Amino acid sequence: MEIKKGLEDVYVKETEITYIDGELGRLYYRGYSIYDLAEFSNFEEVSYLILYGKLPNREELNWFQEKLREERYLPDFIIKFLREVRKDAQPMDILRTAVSLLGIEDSKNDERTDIKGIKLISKFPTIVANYARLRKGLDIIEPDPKLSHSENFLYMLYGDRPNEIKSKAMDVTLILHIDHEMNASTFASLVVASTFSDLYSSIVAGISALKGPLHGGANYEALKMFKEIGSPEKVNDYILNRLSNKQRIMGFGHRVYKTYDPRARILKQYAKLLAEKEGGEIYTLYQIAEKVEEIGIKYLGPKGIYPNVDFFSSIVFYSLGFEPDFFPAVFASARVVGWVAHIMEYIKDNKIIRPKAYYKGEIGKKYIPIDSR
Amino acid sequence: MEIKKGLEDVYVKETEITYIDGELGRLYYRGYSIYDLAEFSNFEEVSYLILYGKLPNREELNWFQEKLREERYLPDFIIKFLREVRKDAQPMDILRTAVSLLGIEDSKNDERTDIKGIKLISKFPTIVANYARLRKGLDIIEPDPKLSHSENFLYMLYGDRPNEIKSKAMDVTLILHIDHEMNASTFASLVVASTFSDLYSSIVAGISALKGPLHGGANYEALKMFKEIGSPEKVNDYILNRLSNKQRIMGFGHRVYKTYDPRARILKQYAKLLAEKEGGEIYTLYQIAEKVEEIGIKYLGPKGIYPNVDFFSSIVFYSLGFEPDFFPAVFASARVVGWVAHIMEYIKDNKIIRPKAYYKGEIGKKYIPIDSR
Repeated sequence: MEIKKGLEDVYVKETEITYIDGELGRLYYRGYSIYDLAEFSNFEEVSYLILYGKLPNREELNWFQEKLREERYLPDFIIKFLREVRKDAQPMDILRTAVSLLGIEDSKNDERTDIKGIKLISKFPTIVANYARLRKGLDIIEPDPKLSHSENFLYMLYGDRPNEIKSKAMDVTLILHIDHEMNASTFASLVVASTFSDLYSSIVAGISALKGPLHGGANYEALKMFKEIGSPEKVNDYILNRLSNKQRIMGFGHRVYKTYDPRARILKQYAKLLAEKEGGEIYTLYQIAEKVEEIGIKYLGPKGIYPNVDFFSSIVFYSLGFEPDFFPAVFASARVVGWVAHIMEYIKDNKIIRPKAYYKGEIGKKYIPIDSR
Repeated sequence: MEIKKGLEDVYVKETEITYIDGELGRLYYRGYSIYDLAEFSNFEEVSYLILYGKLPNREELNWFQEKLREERYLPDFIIKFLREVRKDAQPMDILRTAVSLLGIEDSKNDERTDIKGIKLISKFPTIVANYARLRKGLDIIEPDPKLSHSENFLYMLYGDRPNEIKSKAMDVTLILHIDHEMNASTFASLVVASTFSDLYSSIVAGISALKGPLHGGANYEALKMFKEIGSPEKVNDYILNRLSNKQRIMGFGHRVYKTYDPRARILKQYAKLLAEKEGGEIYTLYQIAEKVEEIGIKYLGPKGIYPNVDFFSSIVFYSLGFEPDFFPAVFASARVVGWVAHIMEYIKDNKIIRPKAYYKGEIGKKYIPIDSR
């Protein structure tokens, strides 16, 4: 008799994958600290950790990143799709459709869902980079099997190998987005998966939810804010003006964290490094951002709202050569690893997710003929 | 502290759209009896009822079925998709992808979500029929704006206008599938919709869940059963053999109905009429089915399991010229009206659906170097 609309404060699964202490500002993947993973690991190793629940030994990881380079190539049909398609399409809708097409082109039904997962995960960056070039009137530049995941992403975007700070930054950035708290998109995945529909279907649902505007994170309005604050001399009137007629500060606040976002803390170092190595309009943006961070923490911090990952992730994505409407799709590249993991975890004891609805209408109405209406 | 995995017995919304009394075998759309709707209404009128919550007057319905014929045409890109695509693709995956593409080709963002809904709903049959022809090596035969929804569906399948019993049957069949009890696919829709992602996204999630094998209804294993029971002399050993080593009887039982499915009762008349008007292998199938219904009700009825809509819907779909792997997609044609309705209803007071997950793992693990592993 109590309608739990929103499912806020209902538990839909147990999990071993990701733990967040929003009180202490702590984040663990399989019980490993995101700080340590950011510092000592990489995308490939962290993905294995998260899919399989433990750090790989040298042979396991070697097998794992072998599958990951092996299947980066898109089939011709979907590549045909990419260059033939409307070029003012939303990159998310491109990603959604391409994954859907990938499902059609896949005919191996004997395949373990994790193997199917690897290959999907490995193609996201190829879809994303390929569309970005095509959109800019350049040409598909193919994945280089020799390269590691994050380097190859930037490779297929630039056409040339990225310098090592850029690919580090890319790698840590993707690591920071692989998984987080149960949400609409991870859950949309699980709903589809719990009917044992195919992996591609589930991931299409994940993307379909993630691109929703109401979805937490994937905001990137923060870059826009830094932009319209012109100088960093201008920042305090801007922000104080915003607060006085209570308007949000982009890249601040969080549904779970009541402290500085550990992902933001980690990502800040790369935002700063990239910016100061670029030196341009983009270094001045970073200067804006510190000024905003400073006064933002001052006024908002005592209410337990601080900068979050989006606050720096949008400077970084920018420095790394992506255009703002690709940001969510690069997010998706990371998060799809999380989606696959949860699906794997959820379907060991599958339960099809079918909630109830409470009918509060009338019944037994007489069917009235249309002229009498 | 209680994990509600499956969300069985959790209410995720109030609703005014559809009411099922599984105890009394009753089914209402907007408080109108499905018996009366089947008998006195049509697909177009029932769709309006369900989208808007009341029977239309002559001007409202006239407007409504105007929109419905106006937008049946698919854009060239997706038609290009259809004839270019793998022809051993699952019709559901075709439908999923096409709807996704439809989203890309749509650039009207100022559009009411119900108007967007009409046009989507009207194109499903065009996608389905077009693929069925192309798959069979025939050619796209375009929608005839002059015709009504259900007649035009069969038209685009056959290439010629269907006789009136066939289009009646089609019409009532689609009516019977527009909406039903909250489930994985309607809910997958709602999860995406509750982030205010676009309609196409939500519907892609709906299809993605509906094609899941674990999903209630959309079974159509019943046709297969009638087929392998050769004569209807053969039926009693077959079924009794099945029951003795407890195997399910296809087209029987239901999660909510503990009586004869009202939709099955209504659909039976058309299964019977179509069959006996065909007279062939397909009339003998129907004879099989009655025999199975008879002994099935005898042995299973006292446990409150009876035939359900799938029991006859698969004979009908068959008689109407569809191949068995198109059955779910014709289902989808109907149900998408329900999906649109629920989304419309859910987002008047939107709440983004983000459940919680309970972490039952460890934290604070020490990151061990890969050689030490």
